[PDB]
Amino acid sequence: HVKSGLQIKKNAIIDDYKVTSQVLGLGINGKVLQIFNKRTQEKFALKMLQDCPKARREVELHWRASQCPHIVRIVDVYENLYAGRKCLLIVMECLDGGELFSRIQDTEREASEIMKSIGEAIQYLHSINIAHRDVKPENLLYTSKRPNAILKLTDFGFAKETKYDKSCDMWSLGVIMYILLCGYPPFYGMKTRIRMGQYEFPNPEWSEVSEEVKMLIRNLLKTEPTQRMTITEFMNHPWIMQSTKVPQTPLHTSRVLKEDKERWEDVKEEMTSALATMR
Ligand SMILES: C=NC(=O)c1cc2ccc(-c3cc(Nc4ccnc(N)n4)ccc3O)cc2s1
Repeated sequence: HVKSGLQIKKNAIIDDYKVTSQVLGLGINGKVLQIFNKRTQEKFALKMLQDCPKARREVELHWRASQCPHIVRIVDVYENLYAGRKCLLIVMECLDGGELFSRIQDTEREASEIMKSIGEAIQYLHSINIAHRDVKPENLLYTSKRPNAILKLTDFGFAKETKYDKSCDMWSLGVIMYILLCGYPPFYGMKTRIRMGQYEFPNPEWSEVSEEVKMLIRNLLKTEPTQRMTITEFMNHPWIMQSTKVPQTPLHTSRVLKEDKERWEDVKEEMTSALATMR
């Protein structure tokens, strides 16, 4: 029950990790990086922030959430002086496995087992009154390249300690589900179609998909936030709850995600701004 509180180290991060000026210079510009622990040799991830209230918020929330088996663990946080400018250097577990959809790009039950995982990340956050507000393809990473890797939620730049915010996380869940089951997002102006909730479940991709499953997506994508299901109701849905009573039925996802790649950069982009719009 009792876990340690957050301790910001003030020694030069380069005492503890191999990091170079080149791999530091790319950091101040948002990118997260490959670093190595000197004592153990293990691989970790570095993310660099300029110290400021926003950065302190992120670190704080992320530390609080690290506990979850389904959220990237903060391992250390440093407060250093970089080129005469205060910085927060965040050290994280390394996620070799790449982004959720990049994997698939290589089964209904597999789709469900994934959503249950993203589901736990959200339940944990919501239990401790945090809303993530940027749950999307590139914040879902697999620990390693093994078939059995754990999928983890990352990036708390927009997380917010509290509901409208929470329902934003549920909407993402709907969108990630839709794509998982077919390989393309819903709402196929864009802004208008989202406002209007204008999506469908096209054959062929959706012909042998349970009405129960569609109803589920339908609840998550509700245009009126107070109408969406909550994480608890999501997590108690049969499709999610018993992820091993769900039919091994094949999905067009992997093929579609392969042919229709090149659009992938555009859907990552649309979803990022949809999210930006609901914040
Ligand atoms: C495939 N070549 C490699 O050898 C790897 C390079 C990287 C680079 C980064 C990460 C990694 C990335 C993130 N990403 C972000 C981005 C933004 N915010 C947050 N909190 N995390 C979070 C945790 C991570 O381990 C894993 C690897 S594996």
